Amino acid sequence: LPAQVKGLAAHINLSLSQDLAISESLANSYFIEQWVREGLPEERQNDIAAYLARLMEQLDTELLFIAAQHQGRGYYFQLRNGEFLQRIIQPPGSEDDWYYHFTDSDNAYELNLDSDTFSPDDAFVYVNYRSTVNAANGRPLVVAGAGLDLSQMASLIDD
Amino acid sequence: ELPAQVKGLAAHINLSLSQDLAISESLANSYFIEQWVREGLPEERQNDIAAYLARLMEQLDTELLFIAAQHQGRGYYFQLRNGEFLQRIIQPPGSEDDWYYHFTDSDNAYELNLDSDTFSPDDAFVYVNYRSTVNAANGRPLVVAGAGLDLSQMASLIDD
Ligand SMILES: Nc1nc2[nH]cnc2c(=O)[nH]1
Ligand SMILES: Nc1nc2[nH]cnc2c(=O)[nH]1
Repeated sequence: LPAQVKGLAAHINLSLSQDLAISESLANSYFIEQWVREGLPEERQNDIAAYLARLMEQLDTELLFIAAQHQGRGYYFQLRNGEFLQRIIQPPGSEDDWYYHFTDSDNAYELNLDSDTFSPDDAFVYVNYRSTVNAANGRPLVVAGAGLDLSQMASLIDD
Repeated sequence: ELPAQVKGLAAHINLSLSQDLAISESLANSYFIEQWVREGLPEERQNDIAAYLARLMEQLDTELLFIAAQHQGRGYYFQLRNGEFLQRIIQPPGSEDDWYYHFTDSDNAYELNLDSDTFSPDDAFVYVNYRSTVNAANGRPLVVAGAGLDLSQMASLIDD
């Protein structure tokens, strides 16, 4: 664990004051939790996307994501470039191993450099923040946050 | 005024507003709050609004959160404080609600206003007054929202 790679990782952590605060409020959102408690009804996805789009106006991130527990399964949603994308989280051993590794930890949040699951040729530093509320299976009810490219992270280093 | 004596003081308040400012901005511009205002502030959904604010207050460690919403030309003031959801109508200019007209008449996205409280006048706070980007028909922001900070919370946020 060389000193220069601790400093880079530590320096990035200290830089993201606003993205971390919003990721925590999104993961713990009462509005999002209501939607999850209702069974993730498709009819309200436009409201969820508009809620996330409002947050992205405040932030300077490439994407916002929600990973919600429903009936024992994980449902992954993402707002990116105005499009609301969704898919089901896959079993362990597949491209969604980020979700099981984070939720198995005791960390309230983590910064994860990973390839994207909708566009694998893209990569981001994801702010994975867990909700305080857990589902019946022990997984967090909601894992949510932002995806940051290098340009946005470089602007946070300056500030 | 007198800078050098307040310069040590001034740095201390900025550490007070790193998280409280970000959440105040997201609350004022909240799509969830906006929908409620667009629906006419129906009383049936106040429990949802109060539960929504309770999540935010757990994150920030602040004494109070407030919402000042425009509806049919009048301002409606709501506050969550110590688990209680308080509400009243904003009064005309020249009264104790001059903070609202002075702020909304300005061009500032937000302001810090040291003022006595309108529900409990014996209390005072530094209020983070943040305006929504969307405006009502009268030109005032659809929503002004934010947190009220005591000295104790600011003194702790000072050390950090
Ligand atoms: N690939 C990937 N997608 C995510 N979406 C949210 N967090 C992550 C993550 O850590 N990795
Ligand atoms: N008295 C008072 N109450 C507020 N509630 C929200 N902002 C303010 C303010 O500036 N003054």
